[PDB]
Amino acid sequence: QLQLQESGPGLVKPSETLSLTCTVSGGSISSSSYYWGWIRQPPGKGLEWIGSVYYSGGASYNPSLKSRATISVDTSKNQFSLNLDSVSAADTAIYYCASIAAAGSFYYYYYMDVWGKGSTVTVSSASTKGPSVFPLAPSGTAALGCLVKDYFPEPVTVSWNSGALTSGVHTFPAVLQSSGLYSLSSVVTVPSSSLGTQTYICNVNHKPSNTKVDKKVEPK
Amino acid sequence: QMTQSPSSLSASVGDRVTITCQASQVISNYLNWYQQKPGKAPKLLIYDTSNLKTGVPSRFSGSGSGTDFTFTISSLQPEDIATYYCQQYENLQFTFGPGTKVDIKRTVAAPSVFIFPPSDEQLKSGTASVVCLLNNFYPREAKVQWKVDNALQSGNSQESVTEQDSKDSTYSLSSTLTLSKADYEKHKVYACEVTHQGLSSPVTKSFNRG
Repeated sequence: QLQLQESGPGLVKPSETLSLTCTVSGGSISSSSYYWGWIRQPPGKGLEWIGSVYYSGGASYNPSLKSRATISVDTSKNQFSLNLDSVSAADTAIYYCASIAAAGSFYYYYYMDVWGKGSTVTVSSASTKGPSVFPLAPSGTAALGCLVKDYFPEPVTVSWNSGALTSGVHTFPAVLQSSGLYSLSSVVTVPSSSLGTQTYICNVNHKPSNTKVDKKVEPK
Repeated sequence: QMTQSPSSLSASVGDRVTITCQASQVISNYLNWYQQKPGKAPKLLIYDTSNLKTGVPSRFSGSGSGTDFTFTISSLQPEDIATYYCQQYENLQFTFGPGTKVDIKRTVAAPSVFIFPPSDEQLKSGTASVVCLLNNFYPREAKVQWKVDNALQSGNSQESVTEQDSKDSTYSLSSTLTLSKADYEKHKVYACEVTHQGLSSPVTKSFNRG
């Protein structure tokens, strides 16, 4: 079915322009039955509409952002994009792709049919500090995990055994350390029967720093 | 200028729950509802005040008119832990309400407790992080006390709690004790003491360097 895919930086400096892109698949954007657009969610806040673009070249915007934002569309690429000028700390948010379905026939009847995944974007003067990842080893039922430490900003993904390991897995939300950097950890509950028999590898990613690591956790 | 009420609520599995929404103006166009799973993008469930998206479970329903609209889950499932949002299209703009958080109350459950040493790879950095894990318990509230050679710690530990589990409706808790390598090495016995409602007595996990 129709799907949206997020793309863009997780970090922009104050006063710069934030530029994000959606890729559309499972259908074409070249249709009068759809409008395409952007929504954001500052951490701890609700959703805010940014704007929308029509494949023929028209557009509409949230007045609070209209003076700063531009949304474009390209029907040969089957993509759409958002450019937000003069960014500040206020703009730290999770940005989402969305499609808008034109309901009925010839009326202003709309709903947001397909949503993106969310792209976390931080506005800051600081560098793209990547994480270091360390194993947490155990020594009935056992548990094991990975410690993800010292990074900024915080768009990170953690998975186990490349997605093979699901049940028993939990991750924790980012922790802000007094250092100004983030800490995060991930654990999995395993039987003592599999411990030391079955291997457990965490796969950790941080987009802005281009860091991709893999760590195997073994018992003592 | 939309608003929702309550800002949040808790209910048990199988309970019928209702949240409300007030439009910024009398609705002349569509009004819809979205579900935001913990950490995920919002997803449409209801459109034109009451129509379901294909694939949406029959337990979801919307209603109302004018400025006053509602959202109901006929029998709440643990998979329904989410924030629900009211949305309208008016004056050529899209507007969302604050959102209402819905989650699960359930009976007490005792935590499973584990303690982990820092890796050699971390000790090579000059720092040491000792980690205590509480897994699958209810209520969220828990007390963790770090001890090193029976010295109670403070001023050097962080804590973090998971989202409510989508199936079990339980929580897990991590606590990380941060020592310099020198502080880790000057001591022998490491321990994590846990106090929780589901326990008949506080419990302790521990390790020794060697």
